[PDB]
Order: sequence, then structure tokens, then C-alpha cells
Amino acid sequence: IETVPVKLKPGMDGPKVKQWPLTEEKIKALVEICTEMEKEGKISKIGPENPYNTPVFAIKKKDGTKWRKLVDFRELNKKTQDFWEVQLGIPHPAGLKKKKSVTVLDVGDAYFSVPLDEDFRKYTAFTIPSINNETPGIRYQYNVLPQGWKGSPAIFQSSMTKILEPFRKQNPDIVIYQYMDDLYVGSDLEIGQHRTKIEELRQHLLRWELHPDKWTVQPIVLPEKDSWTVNDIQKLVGKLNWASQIYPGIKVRQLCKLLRGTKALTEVIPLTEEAELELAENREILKEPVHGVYYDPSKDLIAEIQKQGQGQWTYQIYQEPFKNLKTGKYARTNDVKQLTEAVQKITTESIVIWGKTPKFKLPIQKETWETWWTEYWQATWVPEWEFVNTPPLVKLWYQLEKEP
Amino acid sequence: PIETVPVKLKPGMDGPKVKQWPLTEEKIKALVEICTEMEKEGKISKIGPENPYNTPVFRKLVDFRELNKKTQDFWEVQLGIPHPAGLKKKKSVTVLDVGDAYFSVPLDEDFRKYTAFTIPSINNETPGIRYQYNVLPQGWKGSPAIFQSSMTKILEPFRKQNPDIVIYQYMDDLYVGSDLEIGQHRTKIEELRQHLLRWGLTTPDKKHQKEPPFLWMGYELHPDKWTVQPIVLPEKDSWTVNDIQKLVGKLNWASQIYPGIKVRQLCKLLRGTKALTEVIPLTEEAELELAENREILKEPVHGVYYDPSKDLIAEIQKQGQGQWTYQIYQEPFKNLKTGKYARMRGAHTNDVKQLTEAVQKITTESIVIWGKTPKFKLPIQKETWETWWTEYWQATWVPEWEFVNTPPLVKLWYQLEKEPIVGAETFYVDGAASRETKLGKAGYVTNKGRQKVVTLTDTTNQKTELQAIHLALQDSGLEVNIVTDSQYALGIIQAQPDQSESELVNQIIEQLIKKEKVYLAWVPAHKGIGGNEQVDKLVSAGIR
DNA sequence: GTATGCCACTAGTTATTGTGGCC
RNA sequence: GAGGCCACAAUAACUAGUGGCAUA
Ligand SMILES: O=C1Nc2ccc(Cl)cc2[C@@](C#CC2CC2)(C(F)(F)F)O1
Ligand SMILES: [Ca+2]
Ligand SMILES: [Ca+2]
Repeated sequence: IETVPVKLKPGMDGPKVKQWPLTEEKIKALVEICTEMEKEGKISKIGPENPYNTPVFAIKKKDGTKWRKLVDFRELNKKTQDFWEVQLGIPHPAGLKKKKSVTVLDVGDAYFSVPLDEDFRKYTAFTIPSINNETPGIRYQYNVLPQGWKGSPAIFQSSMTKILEPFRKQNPDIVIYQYMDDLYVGSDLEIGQHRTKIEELRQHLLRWELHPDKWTVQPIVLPEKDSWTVNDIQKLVGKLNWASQIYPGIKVRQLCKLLRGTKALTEVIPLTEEAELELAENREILKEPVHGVYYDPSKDLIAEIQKQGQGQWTYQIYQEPFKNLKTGKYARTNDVKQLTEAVQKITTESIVIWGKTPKFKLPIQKETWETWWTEYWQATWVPEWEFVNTPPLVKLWYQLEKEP
Repeated sequence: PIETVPVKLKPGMDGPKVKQWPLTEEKIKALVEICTEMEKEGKISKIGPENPYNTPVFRKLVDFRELNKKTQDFWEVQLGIPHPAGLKKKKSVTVLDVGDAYFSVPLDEDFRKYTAFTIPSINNETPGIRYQYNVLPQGWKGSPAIFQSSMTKILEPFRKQNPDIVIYQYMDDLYVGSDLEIGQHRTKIEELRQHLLRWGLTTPDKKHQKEPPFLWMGYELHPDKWTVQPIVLPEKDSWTVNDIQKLVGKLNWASQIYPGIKVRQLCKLLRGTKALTEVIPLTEEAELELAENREILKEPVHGVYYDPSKDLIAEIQKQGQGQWTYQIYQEPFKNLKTGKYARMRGAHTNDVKQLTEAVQKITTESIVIWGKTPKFKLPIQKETWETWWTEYWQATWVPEWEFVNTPPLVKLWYQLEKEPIVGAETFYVDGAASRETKLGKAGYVTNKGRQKVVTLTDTTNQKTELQAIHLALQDSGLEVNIVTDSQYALGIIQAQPDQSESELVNQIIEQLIKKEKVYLAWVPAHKGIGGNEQVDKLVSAGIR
């Protein structure tokens, strides 16, 4: 078996990411996993002359609490991006988002057979740390294509089409998409004979349930009141005035006109005819599909999340602020747990629709997220994330989305 | 045979070519004496014209900062060091200092030529004696990482046959610990010495081995306990900036085992630019703090090691003005370690929030030192915590803690209304400032026809919006509706601050506890919203 | 009038000084 | 050849993003 030469962009250095400290139960699990991977030739111990490093974690994965190892190849993936997108880019099927049911399968073990270019192995270095820095740190590097590196499916992609090409002739109205270590299978067939059709594929490759059209953007709905008070108008005006950055046709001019002079907040205010009309067009703008937003493939996707309270979270996927390609609500345990499942939901939905993962903006302190995110992580990829405040009007606006 | 480790220079760089300055005769006679012996033991070799490099002769024989800058990086070892509270109790402990550490590891052959150096001639009429290293040089960037790596391979077979014996490598030292009775421990120590000797590594014999306690990294390590080396914090009638820096260093060093240390008041005295000689007058609340610190440090303390079969308990206490201390223990009154947590300072933060960050810091430290998170005991009721975190935009998570009734508790001094108060007077507040003159005004107008404006000097837009809320509270009754366009001013009030550095916000918190019902609302500025418009015209008169 | 500062939240970076070590 | 190296801390500097405001 012959290796594809790989290379960093010619001004780049290798990953030198510091290892976040691990619990004893996960250091032990990693030591066990890595001696078995080394015993099978997949990784090799390295000396101190290798200066690179990439973080490593342990997650409970495959619905069973047998530990899995997750290497965080985010920095390496950025440093090899022209390799795995421009040169050997997997194409994304626009039809996949339209199948009535899509299941996801782990194709992770397939990389283990394929070797990895000699001159690239040093950049896959990682370090099992030790409690209280009491022992120096166990260093390895990959000899075979690593799960979690984006160049892995890029290299294995030519071999992957030959495993599935016989399947494609059989079921020509089934769509297969590969994103990193995952296979997304698209079918319009009934849910009962979907599982039989997705097993036979699973059985087929060993010899070597998403509903995307259920996803749908809900519209904003405004208060409906028999009586309006000064306070109700002021709250509504502040929201609609902010929301005009999203819907430029929204107007508050006839609502502000009702607030003449220095009124007590509880005073009742009869909506004049001009007010009733402005409110009624405002509603229709919000009930209509938002318009003027279109996906730009040269831009990063961004996912923002607001803690709504009582186990409820709102989220938006966009590229330019206020131009939402998608919005939605994730419902039900603790904040970190819920936030981890929201991030995973939004990322696979993002993989299905565009073939890319969004960069997340999370409403949590970094150090708390860095302590607990592997506690519930089940995915083989790790999105990019950063940590943000949530302005009050944002939370107040997306709290108005209609529920299923 | 210890195998060499391949070492390269940084991409694009050649080796050092620095000039050797002339030296005194009494210095050159000593150098040729040191160097001829190092040649006889094979650590260096005479070189000649074939070598174009040089590094000036100098602890260290040779000064390698140029070579070190051109040497490749290493993913380097002893990033952190153990903290003593993470070690386990032992019956017997030994420390072996490896004598000929670097002299016993051969340097990668093709790298040797870059370590060249010259002993110069006396009158410089002659050229000098030129040498290069065959072994790891003292002071070369790679020697620690390469020695450590070699020592780890040498210790693998011995570690494997002796699972019960813990060996920690630290620079040239081996710290060897066991639960064996002293005699059988000494049998193991000497087996370890023989193992090391096969590779040429020499260590002190039993007669020459130090006895506990061991001085290590400023700690004093016993088999069953640890302490810091004793702190001495001086007594001066005039304190200089450099002196105050020295005190905060000693105090922050002491705070890992001495509980309740506090530095926030001596830290304020180091703010601003000031020469290191400037005699700084101690503020008396700093003098008070320096006093209680001298009290803490007069008692003796020690920490205990970690029993991995008990839970760790962490307990936090509020110390006032954004300061917090904590204690980690597994058996009551037997601390593994203590520490402190201090807020940003300039900012005013809610006490539930400050407490949650203390927990966050302690949780991270605890995973580093023991590989598991503790059980917390916190001076906060489980429903005080619940009402605050369910009403806050940010997520957090403390897996397990419980209320412990040690005052000062943390509590929410006031509770704002969710709905406007019927029959209470509605105030519209506003402020205005000019940046050039730093002059401003703050005021309100009221649905019942009342209004006020006050003029402020040396102020900001942000201060005047708070002053305006200050006035509406000052001049209303126990129930009031207040309307502002400052999401800043409003956010300070909703995120109920602890007592802070600003007297304005402290007055406001005081005013708000005394109230009976308070509803606060935000409206956007410059929209023709009544009330807000009227008060804006008032307050902006002398200012725009 | 877009351009700024003002500070609350979020995230940092390079320098000095100090404590405790090391070379 | 004017000391570097590690952890922690303090200080200063450069801060940047989000938000509402405040003057032009
Ligand atoms: O785990 C333990 N327990 C322990 C107790 C007392 C002593 Cl004095 C020493 C130790 C030890 C160590 C060490 C380095 C911190 C110097 C030893 F390696 F065992 F020596 O580590
Ligand atoms: Ca204002
Ligand atoms: Ca105003």
C-alpha cells in the first residue's frame, strides 16, 4: 500500500497545542487504548526531538460506556486545509438534505489499514499527560491515517467510492455522503424498510435517524393582547426596533407615536388605526419566509446559541450577522450537558445541509467548557468554538419563535 | 550503550560563529586544566581547522545562548512540577542525585561540531586550543529533555519489576518512595543503584544519602507530611514599591498552606506607574491586612499527602471585597492545601458569580493535582444559587456541592419586579456628558409631573446614567417604576453587585434594598418614546 | 456622520517586578 | 559575554469582539 504525499502550506509550522489536563479515569483509559494501538502498529512512541503536539481526550462513544479516544485535530486540519479541500475535496450532494430519512454510520476503522506518509507523521504527535506532572508524559504519533484528521477521508476517498460503487448501481435513488469518519445515507423509503436498506449496506462494507425535511424554520409571533399598556408597547418597540436589522421592513414609528408625553407604565393605550395597521404588517413580515439570505460557499458558517431558561435553548446559523440561514429551538440534566447536545445537533444538521461544520459562539465561560465538554461528547469531530456574551434583546427576540 | 537522540538546527540556520575574547593568564591556566581532564575522560575532543564554529568560553563551562537560539525546539519536559499535596504518603523515601548526568549521555554525532569552543592563547599571537563536546553540554537547550528521555528508558525495566516503588525524576535527582520497612527499602535502593551503574550513572551510596526531610522547590517533604520552607516577611517603618512587591510574592507563596491569606490591599498600593525606589505610604486598611497576615504566619502549619481512597472536600469562605479562601482536605482539619481567589478588581461582580469562579478555579487545580474533582462545601443556599443561575444569560455547572452554614453567607440583597407596579410613580431617567470638558447632567421626569436635573463635574456618560437612577431612587417612595435607555446601568443593577470600588453603585444597591418594589425597564433612545424624550431634553440642555 | 469614548460581558497578547526553583 | 529557564502572582502596555449608551 502506497502513501499520498501530504504537506503543510509552505509558510506553516506544525501543531503545538497544549494538552488540557485530564482526570485519572481518562488517563488510565487512554493508556490502555494506546498500548493496544501501538501493539498493532497504528501509533509509535516518539522521542523528545519531536516538538509538535495535538490534544487528546477520552469520550464515552457508540452508546456503550467503553471508552473511546478522541484526538483534537482542529489545528492540524487548519494547517492542511488546501490539501483536504482544494486538492482532494469530497463533494457534498445537494440532494442529501431532501431525503425523508438519513442515518449516520461510523466508518472510522477504515482508516486504520491505510499508511500515512513518513514526512507527515511528526505533525500527528500527541501526549498522554499524567496526574500532578509526576511522570513525563507518554508521546506517540500516528503511522496510519488518523481518525479526526480531515485529510483521512480525502486520501481514502478513492478507495471509498469502490466499496460503495456496487451499492450505488443497486439503489440508484440512495445518496451517500462522507464527512470525516461518518457516512450519511439518504433515502425516501418508509422507515420500516429504511432500516433493512441501511443494514444491508452496513453488512456489505463490513466484508471489506435524521429527518431533514422535518427540520423547518419557525416564524416569530408577537404578543396578542386585548389591552395594551405603556409597558407592553415599550417592550415591543425595543424588540421590533432591534429586529429591523433582520427584517428591514419592520417599523415602530406608529407604535412610538402612541407614547406621547410622560405616561405611567401601567396606563392602557388604545391602538389607533395607524398602529393596528403597522402591527399587522409587522406580523406579516415575520410570518413570511425571511428573504435576501443566500449561502456563500467562500464563508465560514457561524452558530450562535442563547440560554432561554427552563432547559430551552435557541440557536441561529448564519454567515453575516442578522442574515440567518437557519434558526431553531433545542429542548430537553444540566446546562453543560444540554449545550453539548445542542452543539452536536446543530453540527450534524450543518453537515447535512452544507457539508461544513459551523464555528460556535457559546454562552459559557471557556474554562468551564474546557473542563466538562468531553463528559458528554459522542462525536468524532470537534467544531471550532469561542465564548461570548448574550445581549438581552437577542434572547428576547428568539424567545418569540413559534413551537412545533 | 545509551543511544543518541537525533538533533537538528532550526530550518534556515547555521551554527554559532562567535569570537572568543582574550582572557587573563590565571583564567587560561585553569581552563586548560579542566579541559585536558575532560578530554581524558572522553567528554570533549580537540578539533582543528575543519571546524568553522565557535562559542565563547564562560556552573557552565561554555555560554550557549547563540547555539540555543539556533537549536530546534523540543516538546519539553517538566512543564509543570508536582504539587506536594498530590503525592501519596510513604514509609521510606530516598533521593539519589545522579552525579555524572550529562557526562553520561552521548551527543548526536553530527551535532557535535556546533558545540565548538576555544581556549585562547595568552598574547593571542598563537591560535588557541579548540574542542567540541561528545556528551550533552551543561547549558545546552537540549540536555534536559534528552537526559530525561534517556533516564526514562533506563528506568522502564526497573519500574516494571518493581511496581510498588514510585520513582520520580526531577532534573539530576531520583526521588524513590516505597511502603517497605526501611531495611527492605534500602535493599531496593541499592538494586536501583546497580541498575543505573550499568549505564554509567553514579549515585550516592547509603552512607552518603540524605535523610528526610528533603528540601525541594521551596518545600520541605516528610514521609507523611509537607510544609513550605518558613516564610519571613520583614518589619519596616517605610515601605518601598520593591518591598511591597516582595511581600506579595511571599504572601502569595504562603497562601498554598497558610489559610486565609489576603493581598488585595497591598496590591492596590502597586497600581500605577512608580519607580521601584518610591517610598509608598501604607493605607491603613492595607496596614490592617498586613497585620492579620503576620498573625496567620506565626502559627505553624503543614499539609498532608493524598489518600486516593477518600473523597476530596473543598470548602470556600468569603473574605470580603471580592476575596475568597479555600481549603482541600479529606479528613477534617487535615488540609492537603489551601489557596485564595481574587476577583478582576475594577469590575463589580455578583457574589454568586464570584463564588462560581472560585469553584471553577479550584476544580481546574484539583484535576491537575489529583486527577479528580472535589466535593464542595459553599456558603450559599441551594435555592439562592438556583434563582440566580436560572435568571442569568450564561451557562455553568457545578456537579456536586452542598450548603455549609459558615457566615458570611452569599445572598441576593434585593429582588426586582417582573411586571410594572400599578399606582407607583413612573420615573424616566437620563444622563448626558461631554467628553472634552468632562461635564455632565443627570435627571428624571415623572408621570405625576415631577422633575429634577443635577450637574456633575469630572464625569462620563456611564456615570451620569447611574446618577440619574440614583436620583430617581433618592426621590421616590418604597414602590417605583424606573425607565432608562442605558442597558449598561440596567445590567449593573440586575446583576446585583457585591460592595465594590465605586461608591455610586454602592449607594444604589443600598437604596434598592430599602425599597419595597422596584421595576426597571429599558427603552431605546432617540425613538420619540414619551417620558424618555422629555427627560432627554431636560438633561441635554447645558450639554449639547 | 460616521467616529469615538464609555464600561458591562467574552477572549486574549508582550513586557516588567516578585515568590519558589533551575542552570 | 548588558543573564537566561520553569511554575505562580502582581503591575503596566497593547488591546480585540458583543452590547446599549454618550458626545461630535
Ligand atoms: O508519590 C510520592 N510520594 C511521596 C512522599 C514523600 C516524599 Cl519525601 C516523596 C514522595 C515522592 C516524591 C517526590 C518529588 C516531589 C520530589 C517519591 F517519589 F515517592 F519520593 O512521591
Ligand atoms: Ca440615556
Ligand atoms: Ca439622552
